[PDB]
Amino acid sequence: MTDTEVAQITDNPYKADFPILAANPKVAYLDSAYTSQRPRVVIEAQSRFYETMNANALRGDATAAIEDARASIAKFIGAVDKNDKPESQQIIFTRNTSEALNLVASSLGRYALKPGDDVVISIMEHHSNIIPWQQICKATGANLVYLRMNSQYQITPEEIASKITERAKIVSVTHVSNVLGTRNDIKAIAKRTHAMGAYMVVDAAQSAPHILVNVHDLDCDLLAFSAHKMCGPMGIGVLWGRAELLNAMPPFLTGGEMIDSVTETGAVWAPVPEKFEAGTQDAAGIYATGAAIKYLNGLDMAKIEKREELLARYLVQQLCTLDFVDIVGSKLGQNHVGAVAFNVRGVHPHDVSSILDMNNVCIRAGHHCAEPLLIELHESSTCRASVAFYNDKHDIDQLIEGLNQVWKIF
Amino acid sequence: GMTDTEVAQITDNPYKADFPILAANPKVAYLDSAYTSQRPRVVIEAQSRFYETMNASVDATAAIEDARASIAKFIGAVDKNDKPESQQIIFTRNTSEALNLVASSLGRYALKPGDDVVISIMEHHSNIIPWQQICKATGANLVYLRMNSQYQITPEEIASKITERAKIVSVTHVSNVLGTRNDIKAIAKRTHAMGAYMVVDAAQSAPHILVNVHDLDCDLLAFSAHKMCGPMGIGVLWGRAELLNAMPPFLTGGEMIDSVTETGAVWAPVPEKFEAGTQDAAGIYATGAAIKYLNGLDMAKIEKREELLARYLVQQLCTLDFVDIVGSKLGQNHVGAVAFNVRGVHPHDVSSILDMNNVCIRAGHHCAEPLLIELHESSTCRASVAFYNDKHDIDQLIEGLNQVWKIF
Repeated sequence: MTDTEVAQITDNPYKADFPILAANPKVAYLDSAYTSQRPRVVIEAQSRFYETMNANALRGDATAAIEDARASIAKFIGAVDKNDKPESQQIIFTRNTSEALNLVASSLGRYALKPGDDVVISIMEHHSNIIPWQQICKATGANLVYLRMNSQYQITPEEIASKITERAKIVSVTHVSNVLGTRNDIKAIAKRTHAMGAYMVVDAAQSAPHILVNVHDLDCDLLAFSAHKMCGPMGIGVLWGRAELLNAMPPFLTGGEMIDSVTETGAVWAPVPEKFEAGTQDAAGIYATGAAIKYLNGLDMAKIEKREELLARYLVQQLCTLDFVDIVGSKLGQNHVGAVAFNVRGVHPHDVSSILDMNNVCIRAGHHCAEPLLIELHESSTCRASVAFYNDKHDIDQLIEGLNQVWKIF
Repeated sequence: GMTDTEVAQITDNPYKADFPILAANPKVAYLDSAYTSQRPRVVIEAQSRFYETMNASVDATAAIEDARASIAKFIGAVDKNDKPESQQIIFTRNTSEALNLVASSLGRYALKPGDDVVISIMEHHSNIIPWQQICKATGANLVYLRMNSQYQITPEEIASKITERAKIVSVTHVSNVLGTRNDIKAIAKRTHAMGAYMVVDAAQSAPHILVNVHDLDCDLLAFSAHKMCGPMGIGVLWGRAELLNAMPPFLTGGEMIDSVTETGAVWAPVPEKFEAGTQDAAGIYATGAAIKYLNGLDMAKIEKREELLARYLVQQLCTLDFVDIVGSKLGQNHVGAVAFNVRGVHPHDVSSILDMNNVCIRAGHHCAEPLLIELHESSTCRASVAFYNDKHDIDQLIEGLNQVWKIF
């Protein structure tokens, strides 16, 4: 990296906005791929909703707040129509990405899957984008098909054309792997998927917080991500879908608020998106998620993207200077979005993170909910460090100094 | 109709000051707690404190576990040595998701073509439609428990509708419209005698009356934290340990597994088996603070005060010649909710006039349309009381209703 690049990540104009980091300046939090830290504005927005907006008790606001939040979320992912109006009615709220993928697998699977059909996923998938397809395929008689990686941890155009055939009905691929950091060519996968007449589902849990996402450039039919990974509150997931697909898909959870009317023996469903939101929703979490969108918009998501590119490059570069460290993913920093998996040679990841915790460095150890991928690469356990825009050069240097300490003991 | 001491007890309000949205705005009379409650300061503070000091790991993991134990103790889910059965507590987003979980998982596990699923005509929509769906999927039949003239489910109706064909019985503990308290223990006895499972919708009983799962003899019980001064987005499902082990998983994905291959998966133990993906740990932490807040007020004092507030609300509505109570006219027969109508006046018009007086009530179907159709009502008003309400709130509703009648 150039000297001006190192100077940019040396400075940190962002970490002061996060109360947990400002109050604990010695801690290097490098596990944003699991969940983010919360900006003060997001925490305050949640408390302000409960203090002043709960159940519109001061009406003599809250309903408009949820709509305003859907619109800002829809804009943020490029879900705007021809006339620059946000597609707010195509935003559905869940608890997390996992529930959104269970919704798609159950509703779209019941709608479309017949025995003999193919559901195509990749070997990189998070468990939440694997097991729901295992379940719905067993229930419908469809076949679960896996896209494989090449040697540089990419899905090749040849693999895309060979696995996505005329038998394919649903294709669900992660946008960015939570272990390898690989950014998949979702646009190219969707092109082949649509040429076979199949639906395209995108797990954007690791791409929404780190790279620009435009649903209309990505050519996808459905897309899901989690708010708690992009500086939002916990307990809020987002599902976007094409309007007419959401209209045709049957409901997932049923009960109050998702109907138009109910009799003893039947019920009539409410329109999208209320059709997919059963019971009282987390209005405070939705409001705080809108505050997270406004916060990220204020920092300019393009400038967040570039800074996190530089932090990923510095992380891999410093990790490569350690002869006792083997990177599990690609060895090029330009090929890592967010996460970098690695292992200290001959040391349990439990022992690595235990020493780093003593050095006030927070990283992730274990399977990272991607066990089929690790089985594929003959890895039983791995360490994972990840960068966010509120990290800096000093956080990564703290990791390196802690890793050198690990080698001293082991 | 009640003693001067009881009226004096509800004129004082030794609880409102803990609620920011009510204490800071004394013009507001919030009488819609049956939809959602207001949040105490200690609950709001606990949620922010989690995000500020332990947003993750060791402290957060132990904080989640202590919340499970507090919730289990609160509903009497304790063993012989008084240890909380924390591992029988499952977190959802709300009661609606918990009932969908039960209907799908328990319905798949137990229902055969020809079985009966017995619910009541009092059920909230979330305790109706999931049973409509699973009955059509399995070939089971949906059966309704009906009411008598006193808006109660009689032992004759219990013995008549719950027969040997019954496999699942799901009845609301307290109606969110009528305020009727159903004899869950007696329904469970007949339910178990016929070889069926007992599911309890406790969304309206957990906030207002003492709940003991071992005294109710139920098999599954669900309620929402946001009705009992907790945050939104948190639901609780309790179940017997053996039953939850037998019920197949609902949502699948990360965190609810022991191991995963390309073709299969092995499930994690209960309760992780039923919690997929990252949970709302801050909301769970704040729900534990809501439990501790309610424990400090003593739940027996909360119940006693709310019985007086409902008795006052019913007797005051009875003094209005233009008001018709939808439900029992006896104040002692209403837990929380009191539905009513201003005759010949649409509930939307009543609610809009009360809005200008800063009186919040709920108007419409109250997510219990089959009940309203049974009562030949198209839509009603609903006022509901909580322990942080007082005589002044109810008198402000009574005054607002006089204004409604003067207009229409």
